[PDB]
Amino acid sequence: NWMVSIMDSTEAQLRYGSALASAGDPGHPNHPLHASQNSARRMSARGDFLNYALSLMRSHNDEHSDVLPVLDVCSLKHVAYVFQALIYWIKAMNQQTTETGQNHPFFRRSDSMTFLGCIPPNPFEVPLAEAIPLADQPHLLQPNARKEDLFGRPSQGLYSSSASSGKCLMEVTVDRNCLEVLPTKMSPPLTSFRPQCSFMGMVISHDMLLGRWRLSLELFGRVFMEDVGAEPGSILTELGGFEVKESKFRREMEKLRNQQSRDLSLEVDRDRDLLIQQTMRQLNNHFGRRCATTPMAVHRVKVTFKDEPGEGSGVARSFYTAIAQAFLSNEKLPNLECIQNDNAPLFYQPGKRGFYTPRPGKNTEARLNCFRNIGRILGLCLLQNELCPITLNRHVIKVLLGRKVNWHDFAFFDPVMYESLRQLILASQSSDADAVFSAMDLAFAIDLCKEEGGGQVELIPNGVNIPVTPQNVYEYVRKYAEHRMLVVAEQPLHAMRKGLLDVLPKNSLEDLTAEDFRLLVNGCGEVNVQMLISFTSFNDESGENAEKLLQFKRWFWSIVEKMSMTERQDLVYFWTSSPSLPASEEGFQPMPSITIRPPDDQHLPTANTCISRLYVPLYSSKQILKQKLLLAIKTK
Amino acid sequence: DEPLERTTNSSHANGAAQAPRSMQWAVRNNASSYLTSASSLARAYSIVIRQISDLMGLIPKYNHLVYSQIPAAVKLTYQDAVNLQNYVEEKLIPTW
Amino acid sequence: QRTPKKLCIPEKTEILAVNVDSKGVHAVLKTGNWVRYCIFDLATGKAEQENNFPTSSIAFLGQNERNVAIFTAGQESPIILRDGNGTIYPMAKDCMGGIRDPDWLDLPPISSLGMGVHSLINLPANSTIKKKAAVIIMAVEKQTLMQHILRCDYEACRQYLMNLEQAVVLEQNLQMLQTFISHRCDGNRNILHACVSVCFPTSNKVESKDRKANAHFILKLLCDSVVLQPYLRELLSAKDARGMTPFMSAVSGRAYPAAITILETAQKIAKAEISSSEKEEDVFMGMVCPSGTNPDDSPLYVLCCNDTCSFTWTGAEHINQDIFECRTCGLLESLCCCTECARVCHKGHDCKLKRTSPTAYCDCWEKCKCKTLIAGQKSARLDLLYRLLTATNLVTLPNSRGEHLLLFLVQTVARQTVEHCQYRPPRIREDSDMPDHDLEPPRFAQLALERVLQDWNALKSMIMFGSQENKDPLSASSRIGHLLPEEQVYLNQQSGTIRLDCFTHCLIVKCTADILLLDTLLGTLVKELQNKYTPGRREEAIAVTMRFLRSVARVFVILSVEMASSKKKNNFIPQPIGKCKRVFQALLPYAVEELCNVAESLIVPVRMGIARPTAPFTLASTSIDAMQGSEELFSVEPLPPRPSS
Ligand SMILES: [Zn+2]
Ligand SMILES: [Zn+2]
Ligand SMILES: [Zn+2]
Repeated sequence: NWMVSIMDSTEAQLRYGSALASAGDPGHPNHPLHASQNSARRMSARGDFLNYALSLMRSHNDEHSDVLPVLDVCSLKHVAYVFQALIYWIKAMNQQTTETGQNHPFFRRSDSMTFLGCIPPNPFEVPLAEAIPLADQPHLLQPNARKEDLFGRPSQGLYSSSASSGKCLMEVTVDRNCLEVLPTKMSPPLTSFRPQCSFMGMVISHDMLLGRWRLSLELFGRVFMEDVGAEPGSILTELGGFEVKESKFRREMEKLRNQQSRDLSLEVDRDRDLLIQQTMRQLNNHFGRRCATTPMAVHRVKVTFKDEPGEGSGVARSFYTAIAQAFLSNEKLPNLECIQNDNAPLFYQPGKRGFYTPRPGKNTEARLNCFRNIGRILGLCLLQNELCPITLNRHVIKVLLGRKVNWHDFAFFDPVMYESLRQLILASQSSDADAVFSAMDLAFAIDLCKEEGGGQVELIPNGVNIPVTPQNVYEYVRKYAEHRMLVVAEQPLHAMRKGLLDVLPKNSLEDLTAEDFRLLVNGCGEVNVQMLISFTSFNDESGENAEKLLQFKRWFWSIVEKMSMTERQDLVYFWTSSPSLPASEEGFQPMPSITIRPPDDQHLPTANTCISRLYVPLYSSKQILKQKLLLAIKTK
Repeated sequence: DEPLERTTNSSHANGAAQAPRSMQWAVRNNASSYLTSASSLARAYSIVIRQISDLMGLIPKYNHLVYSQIPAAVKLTYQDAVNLQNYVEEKLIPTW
Repeated sequence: QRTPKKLCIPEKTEILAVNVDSKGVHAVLKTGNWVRYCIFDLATGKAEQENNFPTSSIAFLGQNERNVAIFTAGQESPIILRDGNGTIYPMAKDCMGGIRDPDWLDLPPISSLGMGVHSLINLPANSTIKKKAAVIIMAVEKQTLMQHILRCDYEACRQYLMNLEQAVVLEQNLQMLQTFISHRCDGNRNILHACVSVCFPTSNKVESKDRKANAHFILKLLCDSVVLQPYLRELLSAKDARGMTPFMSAVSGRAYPAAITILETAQKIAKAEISSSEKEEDVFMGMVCPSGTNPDDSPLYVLCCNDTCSFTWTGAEHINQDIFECRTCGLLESLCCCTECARVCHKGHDCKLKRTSPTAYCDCWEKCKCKTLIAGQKSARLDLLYRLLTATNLVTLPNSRGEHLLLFLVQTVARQTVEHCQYRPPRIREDSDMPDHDLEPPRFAQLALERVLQDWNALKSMIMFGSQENKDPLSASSRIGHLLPEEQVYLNQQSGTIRLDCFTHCLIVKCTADILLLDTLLGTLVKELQNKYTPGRREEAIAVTMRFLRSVARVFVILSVEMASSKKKNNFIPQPIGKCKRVFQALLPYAVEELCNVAESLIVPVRMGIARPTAPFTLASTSIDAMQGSEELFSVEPLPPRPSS
């Protein structure tokens, strides 16, 4: 009863804050989403206590409109421990206890997007801009990004509608005494025990409890993770965000990379064709033996060039960037007939720019080996903890991970066709569906573009003559989606999966989703100034004046912030030999640093990517500094 | 006049800055101790209880003290007083 | 430029009148219901300067859309603008660079406006006199009764009305009667507007007093005229350029007897009117405060905020008072207007409050025309307040800042108690245009608050402000219909008490001068609690009393927490906590229950172990320090809604 009261009250406060945030002015100082509420960047003690007392008095009789509740969730760690213990008990006893058409598994949301204990939004009524915001804005993916704003706001089947119990009714009320009287008021062989988890006079499942207190659990996981999340069977770790999964994956990669005897030691150059040829040859040579054992691993991967001295990790990052950008260029590939001793570009953009899917061709063994090699280099980037910028579509990485592609991946594939099919099915629900279907005269065959292979392919045998009818549209749509998800690119996706698994075990590959894989491989989608601020150390070797070096960093960050996308990518390339920053601090083997050399009028700043450090002179003149930095980052 | 921070390795105590931007209002971090807040809330409760006690003490002489002197007073009967005392006792049972 | 070239105009915009001068090409443009004034430079070829009319667009458009015209000589001459009704719209530039709030010239519509540039010659020895001038010739229409009213001739109006009724008996003057009803003057003003305009006060106590008496007689004659009975309904419902019916103009112009006359005439007309899908209230409020008017033009709010200028009692000597700066009129950098001038003189201008306020005086007279210098009639003002309280439901509506009339009155009284203690009476111990400054500071706020607190509807609306029914525009929970239903449930569960907390704080701890206001509120609450004949009144009174007692309990708890119970001098109570105790004693059976609930709310976290950590604080040893902190906590505003969508 104690825990239910506290958790319901705190959920009611967080939910009220979220609703008020959504209904308030972001510019007002009292808004939740204001800088003054950062709690780290920046009243009197008497004022704080008076606010707390007034909030307590107001929330007791539902009179808290237009003011945020005053609560400190960081002071509720004991409540978190009690909740974890009770949830462990509930889950343990529950585990001890334990078709087609409209309701098809392909149209149901998977664990990647769904919320535990909450009914997902219907895939048809809500448009794409609200159901799946990530498809409309692909830049929202950040290391600290809420699942709500990525995959829509879930709803819960609660409140008094067909409900006369405390758990069946949502929290709503904000105080701690009404939400304390609510839980009170509601109140053979030995191998067939079959407990029931009665407790609160009803069968209790941990899913509905997790959905009931979703915001509280998210905040607990974000705040209490060094102590509460370290407990056995912790549900904060089980429902952890990107941070826990990425830390676990990086530590597992460190474990898997520190027991091998022989490194990789490739041999590639900086040109276009010979780079690919030597890369394929070396990758084939390294992964070759009679009856190969469980997937072999490389302790280190070093890149050596010809007529270009250089050693370290910066050369490896440059190789990753170059090979990725080469494989993502829309031009005919050089022939690979030397592998054993048709030429469409590998990847194209079906939907939004920047995301690619495999382009099928003649299914030659050379192309399949090339796809296996690109899977291998993706796995190498995973293992070496190096960012290899190749942004694949969500369904491609989903099928690489071995998950099941659902209909909501069509949103990431191509939003326009997603909207068209959604409108088509919404009209199909109406009575005039037959007239529209006969007017457009669909059939179980799709006019695939030359990118997909051209021509026309039949969805099901003897289906060209069979039209698409409202009584059988759903299958059509599914087949439609299927024929643009797995049918056309079965061989390339299988080759990429084989290549990726050739270097990473299946066990570690589990417990990963599309977004986390994208953030670990491709890094952050766009280079952010605050991300650089988070990890950048300044050291000075001049020592001419405190104010000069204090203002030089401010000027540097100001001029960097005013740049655009392409020059920011060029700057990060000239700095760390990789266009995309790592998602978190872990991933930068050296900490990025900037060294302020003694001031000089004409000396363009340098950079060593072996330790990823910039050396910039103390430019007194700002415009000269800008010109020198721009000309330095122009070169590739 | 109020600048930001551009550095690294600034981690003293901490454990609360990891909260999402949407919920930073629900998170903090001269003393900021639990016992001070408990004592202050108990003091406020004591003030309210003293006021309740004074009002209940004015009931037997309500007509002489409150009704005649104050221009606007609420008529009070015996059954109202006994129900009032029962209500106050029932409300104070848990803290008792 | 041998070839004509285009002038860029916005799409779907109609041109009403264009004329060309040296400065460029002037035009008036209309899109939808938005009339503007644009000047294009030939070199730029686009809209160099566009301005919005301070008056309403509908009034400018008028009855006929083809009368709009612009007159300028072409080389060096001002612009004369002529609106839809045919009259002349004054033009002026403020300090920011827009069209000033026009000062109406009372000129009848002009049929023809000739204008020419004439060079003056034969100047003796080339004196300083200017060499050229514009000659303006005007043909002004002969509106008989409009000019009769504006000249304040009782006999002329009486004779005209007698002739009109004789003609109506002859049944031969329907068209001319309809035309006369359609007569207008500057500002889209009908005959009743003219009567109200001439009824305005000019100075504190053809003679001016005789002119005012004749104006009142003319207004009464127009009201009780037999012929104009079917036409008074439209005249009283007609809105001038500022969106004001004749009653609203009377209230704003401090012609309170005229306002009372118009109000009783409106009630008479509403009673005697057909019920053809029209209610009494819908036909009376149409001519008292028509729907769509901004809350700051509500007759009751204007009546309460009319007051008198602070300069009228402070004189020219500095006084510590709240000071407002206006961007439009130019009251900047040591040019300051009082809080009374910010509500009337600068109602609409970019006027804000100076947070760093040194001792200062109001100089609104030296920067703009001040309508707060002359005070009207006190008895008529109070009578109009009584009638508007007992006849309409205006007191329920808030103003543009989202505060109820009671809250505004309480804050006004609290500010005035502090400010008026600086009043220096006329001690008996070169500037001629300086405003008269030998009148007492206004005393209407206290009387208005006492009278409104006696009203049950007003007090019910104020105490129930922020509840399910009553909602203010400046609250995030006002419009929530565009949100998800899950969020709407959370926003609809809670109720609003910020306004009520401000009301209680400013009535108990700020209105320290007087105690009869709280007694009045308690008397009304008790009267409604013990009311039995009216069905459902007891339950509503109980709910209102409970809400008010919860607010009082919150204020009392905060004040007591701030203070420290010093045994010295055995004061045992500050003045505000004494007021809270008086409220609790007066409403004992419910006050004790609400105190029980408040105590439980305060103690539950302590005995459940969930108290939020807080730093230690010292306790105030004086009431002047306890007032602060509480002032910051209570005198706060709700979170405003998200602009647009
Ligand atoms: Zn003034
Ligand atoms: Zn102004
Ligand atoms: Zn003024």
